[PDB]
Amino acid sequence: MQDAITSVINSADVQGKYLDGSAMDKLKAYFTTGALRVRAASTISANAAAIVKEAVAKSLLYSDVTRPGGNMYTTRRYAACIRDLDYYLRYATYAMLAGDPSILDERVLNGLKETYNSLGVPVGSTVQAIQAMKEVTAGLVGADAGREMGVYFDYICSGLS
Amino acid sequence: MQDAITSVINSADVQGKYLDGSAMDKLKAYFTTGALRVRAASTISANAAAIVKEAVAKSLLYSDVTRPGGNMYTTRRYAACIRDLDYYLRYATYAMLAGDPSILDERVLNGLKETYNSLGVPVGSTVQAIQAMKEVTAGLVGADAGREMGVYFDYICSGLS
Amino acid sequence: MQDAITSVINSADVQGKYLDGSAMDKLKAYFTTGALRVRAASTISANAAAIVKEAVAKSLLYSDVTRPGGNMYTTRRYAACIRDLDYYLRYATYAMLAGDPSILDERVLNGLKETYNSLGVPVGSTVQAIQAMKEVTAGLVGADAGREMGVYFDYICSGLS
Amino acid sequence: MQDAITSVINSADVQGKYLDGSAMDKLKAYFTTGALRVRAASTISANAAAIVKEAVAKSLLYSDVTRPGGNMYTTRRYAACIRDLDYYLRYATYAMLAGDPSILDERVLNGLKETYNSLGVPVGSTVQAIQAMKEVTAGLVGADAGREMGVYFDYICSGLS
Amino acid sequence: AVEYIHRRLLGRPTYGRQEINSYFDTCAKKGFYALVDAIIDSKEYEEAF
Amino acid sequence: SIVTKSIVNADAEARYLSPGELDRIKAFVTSGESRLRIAETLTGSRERIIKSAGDALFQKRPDVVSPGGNAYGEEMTATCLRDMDYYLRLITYGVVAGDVTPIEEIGLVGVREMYKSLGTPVDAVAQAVREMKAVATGMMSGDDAAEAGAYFDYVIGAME
Amino acid sequence: SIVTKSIVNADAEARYLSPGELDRIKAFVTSGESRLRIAETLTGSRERIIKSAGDALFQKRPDVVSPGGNAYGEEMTATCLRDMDYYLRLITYGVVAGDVTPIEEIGLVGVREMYKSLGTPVDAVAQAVREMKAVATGMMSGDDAAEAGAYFDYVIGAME
Amino acid sequence: SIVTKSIVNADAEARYLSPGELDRIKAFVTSGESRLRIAETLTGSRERIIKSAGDALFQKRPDVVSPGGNAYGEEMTATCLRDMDYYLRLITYGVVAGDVTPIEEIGLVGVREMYKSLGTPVDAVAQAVREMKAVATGMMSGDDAAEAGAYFDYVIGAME
Amino acid sequence: SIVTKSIVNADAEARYLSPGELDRIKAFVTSGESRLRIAETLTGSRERIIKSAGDALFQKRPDVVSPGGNAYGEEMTATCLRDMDYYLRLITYGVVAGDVTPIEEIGLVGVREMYKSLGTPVDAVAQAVREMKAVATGMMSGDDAAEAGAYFDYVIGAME
Amino acid sequence: SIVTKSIVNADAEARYLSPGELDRIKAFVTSGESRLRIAETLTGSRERIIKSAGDALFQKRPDVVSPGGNAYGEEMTATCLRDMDYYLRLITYGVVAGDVTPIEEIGLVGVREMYKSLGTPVDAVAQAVREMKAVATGMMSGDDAAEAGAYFDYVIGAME
Amino acid sequence: MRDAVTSLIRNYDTTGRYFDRDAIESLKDYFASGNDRITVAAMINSQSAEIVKAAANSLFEAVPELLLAGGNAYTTRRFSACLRDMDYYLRYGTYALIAGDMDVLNERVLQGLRETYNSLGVPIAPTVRGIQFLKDAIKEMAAAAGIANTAFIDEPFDHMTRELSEVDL
Ligand SMILES: *[C@H](C)[C@H]1/C(=C/c2[nH]c(/C=C3N=C(/C=C4\NC(=O)C(CC)=C4C)C(C)=C\3CCC(=O)O)c(CCC(=O)O)c2C)NC(=O)[C@@H]1C
Ligand SMILES: CCC1=C(C)/C(=C/C2=NC(=C\c3[nH]c(/C=C4\NC(=O)[C@H](C)[C@H]4CC)c(C)c3CCC(=O)O)/C(CCC(=O)O)=C2C)NC1=O
Ligand SMILES: CCC1=C(C)/C(=C/C2=NC(=C\c3[nH]c(/C=C4\NC(=O)[C@H](C)[C@H]4CC)c(C)c3CCC(=O)O)/C(CCC(=O)O)=C2C)NC1=O
Ligand SMILES: CCC1=C(C)/C(=C/C2=NC(=C\c3[nH]c(/C=C4\NC(=O)[C@H](C)[C@H]4CC)c(C)c3CCC(=O)O)/C(CCC(=O)O)=C2C)NC1=O
Ligand SMILES: CCC1=C(C)/C(=C/C2=NC(=C\c3[nH]c(/C=C4\NC(=O)[C@H](C)[C@H]4CC)c(C)c3CCC(=O)O)/C(CCC(=O)O)=C2C)NC1=O
Ligand SMILES: CCC1=C(C)/C(=C/C2=NC(=C\c3[nH]c(/C=C4\NC(=O)[C@H](C)[C@H]4CC)c(C)c3CCC(=O)O)/C(CCC(=O)O)=C2C)NC1=O
Ligand SMILES: CCC1=C(C)/C(=C/C2=NC(=C\c3[nH]c(/C=C4\NC(=O)[C@H](C)[C@H]4CC)c(C)c3CCC(=O)O)/C(CCC(=O)O)=C2C)NC1=O
Ligand SMILES: CCC1=C(C)/C(=C/C2=NC(=C\c3[nH]c(/C=C4\NC(=O)[C@H](C)[C@H]4CC)c(C)c3CCC(=O)O)/C(CCC(=O)O)=C2C)NC1=O
Repeated sequence: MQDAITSVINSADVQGKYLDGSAMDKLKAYFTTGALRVRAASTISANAAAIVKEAVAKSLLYSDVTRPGGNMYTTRRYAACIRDLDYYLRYATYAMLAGDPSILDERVLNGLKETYNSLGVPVGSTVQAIQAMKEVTAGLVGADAGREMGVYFDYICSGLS
Repeated sequence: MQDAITSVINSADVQGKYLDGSAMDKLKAYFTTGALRVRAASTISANAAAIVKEAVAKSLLYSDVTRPGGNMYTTRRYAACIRDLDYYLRYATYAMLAGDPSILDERVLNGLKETYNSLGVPVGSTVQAIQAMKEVTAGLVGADAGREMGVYFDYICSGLS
Repeated sequence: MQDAITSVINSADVQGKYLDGSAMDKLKAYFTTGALRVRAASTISANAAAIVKEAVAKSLLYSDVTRPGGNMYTTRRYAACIRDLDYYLRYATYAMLAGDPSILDERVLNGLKETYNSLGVPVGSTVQAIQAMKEVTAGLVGADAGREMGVYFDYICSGLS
Repeated sequence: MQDAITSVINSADVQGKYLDGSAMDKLKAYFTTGALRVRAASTISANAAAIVKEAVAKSLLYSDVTRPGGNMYTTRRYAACIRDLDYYLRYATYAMLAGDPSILDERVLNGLKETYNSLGVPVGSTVQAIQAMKEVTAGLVGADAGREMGVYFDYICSGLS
Repeated sequence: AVEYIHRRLLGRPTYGRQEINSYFDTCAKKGFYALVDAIIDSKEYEEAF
Repeated sequence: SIVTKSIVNADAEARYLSPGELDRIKAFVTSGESRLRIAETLTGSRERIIKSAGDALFQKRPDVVSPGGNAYGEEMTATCLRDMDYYLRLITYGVVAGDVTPIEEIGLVGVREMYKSLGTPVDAVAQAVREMKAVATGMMSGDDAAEAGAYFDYVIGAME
Repeated sequence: SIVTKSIVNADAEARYLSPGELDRIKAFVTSGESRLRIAETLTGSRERIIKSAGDALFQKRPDVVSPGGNAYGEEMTATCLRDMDYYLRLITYGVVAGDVTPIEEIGLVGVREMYKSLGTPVDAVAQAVREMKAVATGMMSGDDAAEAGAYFDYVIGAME
Repeated sequence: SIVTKSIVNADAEARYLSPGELDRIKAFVTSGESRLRIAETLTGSRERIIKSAGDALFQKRPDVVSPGGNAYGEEMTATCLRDMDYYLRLITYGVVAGDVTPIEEIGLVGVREMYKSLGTPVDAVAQAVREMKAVATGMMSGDDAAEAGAYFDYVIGAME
Repeated sequence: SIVTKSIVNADAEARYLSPGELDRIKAFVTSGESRLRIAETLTGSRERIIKSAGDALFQKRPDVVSPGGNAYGEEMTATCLRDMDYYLRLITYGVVAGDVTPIEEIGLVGVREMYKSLGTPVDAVAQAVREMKAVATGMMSGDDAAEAGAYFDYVIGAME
Repeated sequence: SIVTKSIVNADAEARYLSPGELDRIKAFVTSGESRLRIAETLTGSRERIIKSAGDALFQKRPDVVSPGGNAYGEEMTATCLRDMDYYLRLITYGVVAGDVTPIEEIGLVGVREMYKSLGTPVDAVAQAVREMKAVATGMMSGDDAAEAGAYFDYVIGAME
Repeated sequence: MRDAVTSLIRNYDTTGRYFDRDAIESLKDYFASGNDRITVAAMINSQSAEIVKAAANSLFEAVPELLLAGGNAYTTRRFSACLRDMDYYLRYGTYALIAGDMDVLNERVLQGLRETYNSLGVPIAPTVRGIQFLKDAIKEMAAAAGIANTAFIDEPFDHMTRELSEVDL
């Protein structure tokens, strides 16, 4: 768990060097993008349940997975699916605020593949659900904030696949 | 891979005991049902392609899965679907002949859920296809041979779900 | 895979330093023990099958594991058990010759616990078999060569447990 | 593949006798040559590239072969030529170490003639290059081992011609 | 090593346990050279390549 | 068994059971009654088979019971008769199953490696199964002796 | 010898001989006199070694000389001593070679298969070479006994 | 090393160490004292070896230090002497280990690819190791110079 | 040429030539006059190209003309210009062939091995063909310079 | 079911089934015939139950079918009747099992979270099950209507 | 856990269909034989601590090494642990006799039993022979008490020793 600042400090410390001009430029880049990160995080905190339910309405609804036999069939499985998608959106917001995806592979992508493979959860359908969540939130917060959200959404989909 | 005879022998051997009267009664039950198993296997070997195409004509045809976007859309996917259904009917015939479903979880249900979840194959639609295959072959071979086919068809659908 | 010489060189190289007096003393210790290692390796190569069959005659014979229900029951399982014990004695001879147990956790203890846990192999019974093999070969080659064999036998038993 | 030792053992084996004193005489002859054989082999192994470059600079360089119109014109054919010369020198060193030209008849001169006829390689230029290499290695490693290399280079030339 | 050499020389992973108990037995009584020799011998190699 | 072998042989070929294999399974299903009669004949008289076969074996091959052999002493001769009892039990399993995959798949795969690790001459074990075959086919009718001697024949053939 | 083995090693690795194995060939060259002395003393007393080792083997394992055993009779015991003669001969060849490879080429490839054919118990042959080893190392001086016992040890290791 | 190579070569062959390989390991174990003496000789006088070898190299091959060459300038000549120091250190490792698997397995596998990516003539590096060999074998006794020159010989041979 | 390469492609794929590569051969047939003009202008001014490129190479990289370097002396510099002559000749052959394959067959297979033998730094040869490329494209018109620079670019790519 | 609940409740307590629980299982086993009759009554007339209950629901709660509601349109009303069919199927399962663990363990745990994520008023779903209960208990005898209305009562109670 | 009823319910639920003719016939087949299972269960609840002891003594008469020196039922601590294990087997065999399905045995007995036994040194073989000494005792005792059919008594112990069983065939 480290943001862009802590990773820059960790690189300069593992070097043992002081903060040179490249580290200063990286921190200036983060300190310019931080206000946009803050406003996108507020806008995403506004519409958590709406983004999640629009992602299910785009991908998972009216398909076979909500029908009998699907892994999203029962009300318990539906509630756990909404819980999993809320987790993905919340941690993508955290990784957007930090500017570093270390929290994603520390706390989402750690044992997620083995959990989903033990439960029988389809990984492709949940990857499509995360992609639709990314599409909806990029329609919500704009072009560049949607892109800096979608880089961590693509990180979650890549670590899941 | 073991039939009713080999499983009875394996139980009596793991006991270390000789074949007592209960094992003799189990083997007498199998040796009474074996002729019906043979005739049903011949009747199913007669009409493999007809049972498969009637199962697709009952369930999967004219639905969304053969339309664009479905997982049964292309000719490659259609041919692979017919191949998968022929596999299910062939191994259900084998498990009917053996009288034991050990071949099904040894050689069909082993990595089938993870394969179908990695490919994006709908499990509910293929479970409905196997159920229609069961309904067609139970209409073909009669009541009790259809039941002893449907127990292994239900085994395949339960291990797939 | 590295002997005492290669591990000393690797330590002095990861330091980036030349070979100082402590490394010279370690290599002098290995170059004094090497002739005893050679003679013990020849004596163990003499009596491979005898040491293995005396280890089975001490521990595994006439117990429950060679009876029905045991994991050493069938002739296939007996042959695979003799094969596994020959592997343990051969790699303990290699680790005795190198003077470093890196080959043991590189090439024996790598996936051995998970293999034995997937097969259903008892780990305590095979640890007792390796201990009896150690006792027999320490009776064979003497006190100190038996001790420098038993340190790698204890390494195999510790990594297995 | 036979040494002086293996040829002595082989000859005593075809007629069926044990080791006689004349065999021991040949064996001690081989050993008292073999010490200087080792030192000459180390000297040839140290300077093989300079030996080959002096051999081609002596005989093949300013002729029609290294010129256009010869079989040594292109860089493909030049690289094949240097590789052929390196292989002649290496196998001559092996025959010098073993004390028997059976390796040259076994691995070098097996099918080298017919491929040299079929590719159109000049035999005379190769023989001149090998003889130039012979007195290059004779001036390098000394007189008696120069004669040792001389009969094995002559064996290669006689098998070639 | 049996599994990775099988994936390299036969182009596919192994199927089950018999197949691995048979190749690692060739590795047992004879060694790695006979492992390569038994993989290159196999009828799937002849039929595939 | 027969059904396992037919199912597997059709299973690799990606086809159903051919009708010839199906009447093979049908004929084995009908002959199962005679197979069970041979199995009761072999099961009920196992004491006399093991006793007389051990007697004729140690008469035929006396060096394995002499000091220096494997089966020398009380417990070693008891273990020898136990190994013969194991092989007669596998003979009964192969008689019932209609094929030698119980016998081979239990007690014939690594038999050479096991009896080499124990220090046992395998030819004397083949003589033990030969005497067991003599006593067992001396105990039945003609076709029953032929059908049991097929599996006894397979065991002695798989020894050497 | 050691030179053929170093040559096939440098051939498979497609390089020249390393100065380590050049020094190995040179040390083998200088130790030729010691190995000549060992093979000389072994070729001297081969009959006494064979007689004491054969009587020690027959005293240890009487199953081979018993009736029904392998080496029963005058000619069979003489052929047993002939096989011990062949193995001591290969021991001397490997002692003078500096390597175990002529023992491998002449008498170690198919000894289990051919003794499986003749009916010879191979562990009895391992005991015979064990007694030959004990007697020959009892004859030699301790350093030369260690050298000859290395090759004897290799033979009994490849036996059992 | 020698022990690693013998263990691996017996390890692929599914056999134990042959007795000839065992006396090879024993002879290397006894010669380790002279190996450590050669290593102290090479270690203690590394300054004069690197200095005199760099001097004789730049005398012999002046174009690499002339403007246009690789080792032109202060820091480039310092890196050149550092690369020579690396190779003398690997020479010391190969002297102790008794084989060239430290030298090859550390600094000789992709040496052509590395020095082609740096823009370095590899023949001038071979001349650098040649001058290092001249200064080092000018520093020792006869057999010590031969044993160190074997590994120096391997490095110059593995260059070209 | 392009026709041999299309033929070996249709041969390995075991089919006739596709109409796409028939149209490729037809377009190559029509562009024969442009490639004849390019090879004509290159065969015209080969001496001026070689002289300016060799002096530019010696001005850029003086290590080869320095004492101790490769191309030191009158005959060595003349052989350097002869090798540049061979490479410009192969450039003209590949320009008129429409393909890089005669340049591959004649002068690109073992240039690293043979220049590893002669001691020539191969990156210096890449710089020489770079200067020949810059001078020849300075002579040509820009479209024809792009065509000839494709083959020159391929040669310096296969060099380094 | 009843047997699952009794087994689990004795299972946590580390005891066997108490005799009162055993006559509970016995009484449920005897009343299974009437349970199967109620199940056939509910199964055979599902069309009229779903149709009349949907009609009375949309009569009672017209805003969910008006534009602006959830079940507005053809496919949305079809999905609404499908959800009612799901709940009648779970009612039949709970009637057979003798307890509400099928109904709760399939379609009542996360029903609020699911219908909040879909945008559905849950009170209108409770009215749908109320109209289903009215049509179903209008279809049976008295004690049969009470026994089915217990499970209908549980579903409407678990809604709110 | 699953009885036979919840087994049929989960079987019909995953496809989303109602009960047909055959589902009602199989439910009638469980409900008709329900009383038989319940008097067998009550007759086992009569003599549970007697049946466990009798099956234990018959097992120790079968394999005599376990009471002796190197055996695993050696001391009184090990003897009492083995008899408590046989009490567990009879308890969950009664639970599967009442439920009529093997899911209680799979979820609470057989899942990971082999791991504990292989680790602790507890043998798996006389465990199985003791389970079916319990089965034979229960079978003859309930066949003595007027009950005609014994297939449901045959069911759970045969399942439990098909699962702890080593597949060597
Ligand atoms: C007795 C006939 C056999 C035997 C038994 C034996 N078992 C143990 C120890 C344990 N047994 C268990 C078993 C279970 N735990 C469960 O939850 C279930 C399912 C309900 C079973 C079957 C466990 C957990 C233990 C560990 C002790 C504990 O409970 O904490 C021993 C003791 C082993 C020791 O030496 O310590 C014995 C002797 N052994 C035999 O020989 C008989 C075949
Ligand atoms: C281990 C024993 C062994 C040898 C010796 C051997 C030789 C050998 N030399 C070959 C070619 C060659 N050898 C030469 C030789 C020469 N150049 C000349 O003109 C001179 C006459 C001579 C230089 C001294 C040439 C020019 C070719 C390549 C001709 C061609 O195919 O284009 C080839 C064809 C493949 C190749 O291109 O390399 C083989 C197999 N193979 C072996 O296994
Ligand atoms: C070189 C490192 C290495 C090891 C050690 C190894 C072990 C190994 N042992 C195995 C089996 C086995 N191992 C045993 C051994 C034992 N069971 C017992 O009861 C005894 C306590 C113990 C012997 C002392 C048995 C009986 C089997 C066969 C299991 C079976 O066939 O079901 C298997 C299963 C596949 C096969 O037999 O061929 C592997 C992979 N594999 C390796 O690559
Ligand atoms: C069902 C397949 C199967 C077989 C065959 C089997 C054999 C088997 N035979 C053994 C011993 C033995 N078997 C024999 C048998 C013989 N020696 C002779 O001389 C006679 C020729 C021959 C019998 C007629 C002897 C003497 C031993 C004891 C070996 C010893 O104590 O070293 C042992 C070791 C002790 C034990 O646990 O019983 C096994 C596992 N196990 C099996 O699971
Ligand atoms: C232990 C095995 C090993 C070797 C050999 C090694 C070589 C090595 N040599 C380098 C540079 C160099 N090495 C040389 C050396 C030479 N140029 C000449 O003209 C002389 C012929 C020759 C030395 C006598 C030069 C000039 C550079 C600098 C290259 C540049 O700056 O572009 C560098 C890049 C900078 C660095 O990180 O040091 C490496 C990694 N590294 C290793 O780990
Ligand atoms: C068409 C394919 C082809 C190539 C590439 C080729 C190269 C080639 N280059 C040679 C020499 C040479 N080439 C060079 C060239 C160079 N060294 C330098 O300093 C310069 C940087 C570089 C020039 C770019 C030198 C100096 C020699 C003489 C080497 C010597 O005599 O030791 C020779 C030896 C003389 C002869 O037989 O003509 C050949 C064959 N021959 C061919 O047929
Ligand atoms: C067996 C347990 C179970 C239940 C209950 C269940 C409900 C369920 N209801 C859905 C939709 C729905 N269900 C309703 C139902 C209603 N809206 C109304 O206004 C009425 C009050 C009410 C029915 C009378 C509607 C309108 C939708 C569509 C929601 C939408 O399209 O956004 C969907 C999403 C599409 C689908 O895959 O069917 C599920 C999964 N699934 C289950 O597995
Ligand atoms: C180390 C201390 C220690 C002891 C002694 C011990 C005894 C012990 N005695 C037993 C049985 C028995 N013990 C006896 C007899 C006797 N018992 C006596 O202490 C009297 C000396 C004698 C009667 C005069 C009998 C007859 C049985 C069989 C009981 C049965 O049928 O269950 C059993 C049940 C297993 C068996 O059949 O052996 C144990 C564990 N356990 C222990 O850990």
